[PDB]
Amino acid sequence: MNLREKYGEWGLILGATEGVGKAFCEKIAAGGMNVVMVGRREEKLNVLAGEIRETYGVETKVVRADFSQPGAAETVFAATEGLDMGFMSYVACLHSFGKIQDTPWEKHEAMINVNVVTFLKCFHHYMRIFAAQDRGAVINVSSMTGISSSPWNGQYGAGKAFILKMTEAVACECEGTGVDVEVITLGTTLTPSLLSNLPGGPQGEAVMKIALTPEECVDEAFEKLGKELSVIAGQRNKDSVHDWKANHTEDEYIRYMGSFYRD
Amino acid sequence: MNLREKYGEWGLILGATEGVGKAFCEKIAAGGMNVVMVGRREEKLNVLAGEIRETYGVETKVVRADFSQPGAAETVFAATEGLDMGFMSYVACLHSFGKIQDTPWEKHEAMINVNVVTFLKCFHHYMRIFAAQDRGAVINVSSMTGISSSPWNGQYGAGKAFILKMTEAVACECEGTGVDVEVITLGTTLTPSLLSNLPGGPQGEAVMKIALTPEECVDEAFEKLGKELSVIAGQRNKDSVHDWKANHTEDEYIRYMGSFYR
Ligand SMILES: NC(=O)c1ccc[n+]([C@@H]2O[C@H](COP(=O)([O-])OP(=O)(O)OC[C@H]3O[C@@H](n4cnc5c(N)ncnc54)[C@H](OP(=O)(O)O)[C@@H]3O)[C@@H](O)[C@H]2O)c1
Ligand SMILES: NC(=O)c1ccc[n+]([C@@H]2O[C@H](COP(=O)([O-])OP(=O)(O)OC[C@H]3O[C@@H](n4cnc5c(N)ncnc54)[C@H](OP(=O)(O)O)[C@@H]3O)[C@@H](O)[C@H]2O)c1
Repeated sequence: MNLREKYGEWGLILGATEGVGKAFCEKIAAGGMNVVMVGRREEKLNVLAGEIRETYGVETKVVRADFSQPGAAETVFAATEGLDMGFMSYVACLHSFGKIQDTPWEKHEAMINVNVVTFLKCFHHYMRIFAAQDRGAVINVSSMTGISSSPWNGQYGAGKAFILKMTEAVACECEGTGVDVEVITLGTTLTPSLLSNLPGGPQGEAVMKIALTPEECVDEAFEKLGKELSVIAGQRNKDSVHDWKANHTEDEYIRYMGSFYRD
Repeated sequence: MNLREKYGEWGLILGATEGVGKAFCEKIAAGGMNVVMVGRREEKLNVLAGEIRETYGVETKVVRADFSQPGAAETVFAATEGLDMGFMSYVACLHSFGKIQDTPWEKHEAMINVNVVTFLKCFHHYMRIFAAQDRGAVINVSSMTGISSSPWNGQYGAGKAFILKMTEAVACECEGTGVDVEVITLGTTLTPSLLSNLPGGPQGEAVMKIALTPEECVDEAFEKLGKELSVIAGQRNKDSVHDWKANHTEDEYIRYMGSFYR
């Protein structure tokens, strides 16, 4: 759970405001890092930043940026220049319900920006930094849809797959070096986004009981940092992926993922 | 009065490791029953068994068996010798996408074993036990495809319909006895991968009003045990099946199921 001496003074949470991003901010601060917190809700980030400073006694820097827009990465670069950087996590995602043809191009472009372009610009920039000082850590967040595909939300699984395989490559590249990289692939996790799908009564409560908390996802990711390259958070999600991979065709998995919308 | 007290010491979950089987294990344990958990993934069953014992304070027993293989049922029979049995649930299902001619006989034989032969061997054996002691319960699991049929995966519906109509018959036989039998027919069930493809919504909410968690399926089954013989889990699934049954022909339903493939 220690980060500051091993990796660096400051860690950067790209999509920090709530949910998994907030859990990352608390976790790195508990590990001795000062926190650069990036997100769209500047006021909410300021409130979080104050809680982090109070609870953990580290410094904070709030950066307002929207990863769906061109130049979001470059704004973050400017805001961190001069800091001793030790950690990055790409947490934000964007998805949008619809068949490929039913989603407008401007929405497709936004998803390319959040899940691919902003992602990679950040990953490249901070890897240049970490690799050059031979110390640093990256934990990027992927999704089980990056493994399964996401019918009726296609670009979501696509962009999370890009994150997954780019981070797996880099993780293997960093073994034996002072930089430690990992991708952690989430399933259902108790963030506001998730909670938005849940009807009030037992129809929602049943899901609460099988979802993971953001804290446990983050704790597992740090436990395995530097030892495992590609981790699926929670035993149940790991086992599920293995079962699909070992015992089913690719098409069986894909058709199963379409269950809500077809038969 | 709890399940243990009403039916017996041990329940047997045939296909226990995840999904609806896992939910049956947890549910009977919540009712005070000890759990015999049967499935292929032995180390995963051990983990689950540990969690159940810790959470609910009942005893557990893990049995490794593969219901696609001849001799699987006999392995389970041997494993429960001497236990006071009060419950059984057949949950395991095997299906394999393909037109009939494109699926090899060896896979067809495996499906017969899981959905029909191992199913009936176990149902017969434990009904002979339950009926002799005049005490026990059985909840078997079927699928919507047992109602609709499943073009391009014919044995799924076929096997699920065998389970459905067998269990319905026996459920009628067992009214007026100390054995309580029910079949529950399931639609879309929220398993770990499927859950992670929620749209956010409220398209997400809309999906969740129809799709059930395993826990919800099992809660409804126990709520209706000894009261209803054949249940369709979930209110919206009930509405859908009624609409199909009342306002469409059989061929319209089949052709809807086949309209995804070509
Ligand atoms: N929750 C789940 O069940 C689930 C399931 C599978 C995978 N995941 C993965 O977990 C991660 C978190 O996703 P989540 O949906 O649960 O949200 P989350 O943890 O709340 O995301 C953290 C924060 O990132 C920020 N963010 C989102 N879009 C952004 C943008 N364009 N620019 C800057 N910041 C942005 C949001 O705050 P602002 O609104 O203030 O910007 C959000 O609170 C994703 O990588 C996702 O693929 C989650
Ligand atoms: N829940 C998941 O993570 C998961 C993963 C892959 C696929 N699926 C899909 O979801 C459905 C299966 O759901 P499910 O696994 O969640 O639970 P389920 O249908 O409630 O089945 C309960 C359990 O029965 C066991 N079983 C299946 N075949 C068996 C056999 N031949 N002998 C003995 N036990 C057997 C399986 O565990 P063992 O494998 O340990 O035998 C399975 O977990 C299928 O349509 C499958 O395509 C789900």
